[PDB]
Amino acid sequence: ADVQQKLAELERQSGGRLGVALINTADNSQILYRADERFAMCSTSKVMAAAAVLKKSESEPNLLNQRVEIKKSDLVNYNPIAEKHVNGTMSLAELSAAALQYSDNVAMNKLIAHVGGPASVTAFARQLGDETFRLDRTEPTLNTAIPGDPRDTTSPRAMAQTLRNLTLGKALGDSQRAQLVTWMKGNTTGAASIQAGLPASWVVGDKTGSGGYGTTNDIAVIWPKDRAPLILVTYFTQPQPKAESRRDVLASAAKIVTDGL
Ligand SMILES: *[B@-]1(O)O[C@@H](C#N)c2ccccc21
Ligand SMILES: [Cl-]
Ligand code: NA
Ligand code: NA
Repeated sequence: ADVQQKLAELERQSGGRLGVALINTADNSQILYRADERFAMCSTSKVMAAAAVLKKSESEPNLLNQRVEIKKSDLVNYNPIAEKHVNGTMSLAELSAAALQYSDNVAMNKLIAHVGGPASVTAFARQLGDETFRLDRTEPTLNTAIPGDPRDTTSPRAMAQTLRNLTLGKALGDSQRAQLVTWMKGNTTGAASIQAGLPASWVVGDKTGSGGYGTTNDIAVIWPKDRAPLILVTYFTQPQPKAESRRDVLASAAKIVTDGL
């Protein structure tokens, strides 16, 4: 309401297109802004790839220990962990951690490959009840974020509801859900995004995304002090192909929607 006016002003100031969905699990309420529009997920899609592997591991519990070769031919444009393991192997657990905690693009590609490709990550989403998410490309091209292009997009509403299912619901088994949350709480890449708009005492598990057109995203499960958890998706994209990242916009959106909680 007033929060709606504040998000609209933030969007206006920012010069881009802002998408927000907050779920407050205390009362099952939502704050939504462009929450049914599509946005390029960029690296926030790494959550869904890792979750698809975790789901597969429920019925193949040795899956996370399976070794995957890292070759020079696997390197792409952002390989902080994988580059250190070239000519060796990483387990699917290590690749999941690398994708979620360091945003490693080789790791993402290995997760995608294992489950069967981008369309298999999408099928996992569908099987959960998310009929909006679509993963269509591998790294690095899934981050082009061209205006009007539906590839590799979802909506804030759908991603918030799915993140809630994965982290606070029981889409995943007890061990797998705990593992996803632990991985997201150990993210090294999120302190300037949603977390920067929340009090220091609050605990956050998040995954950021960056891409073309200044696309700057974050999805988070939040444990506020002495309150039930929140789910927050903040997606942002800009009109210029070479626009700079705007993590401050995500921090501001997070501050706006959590004011009073
Ligand atoms: B994600 O959008 O893809 C990676 C690249 N390039 C990356 C690095 C750091 C944060 C988010 C992402
Ligand atoms: Cl504080
Ligand atoms: Na989604
Ligand atoms: Na964050």
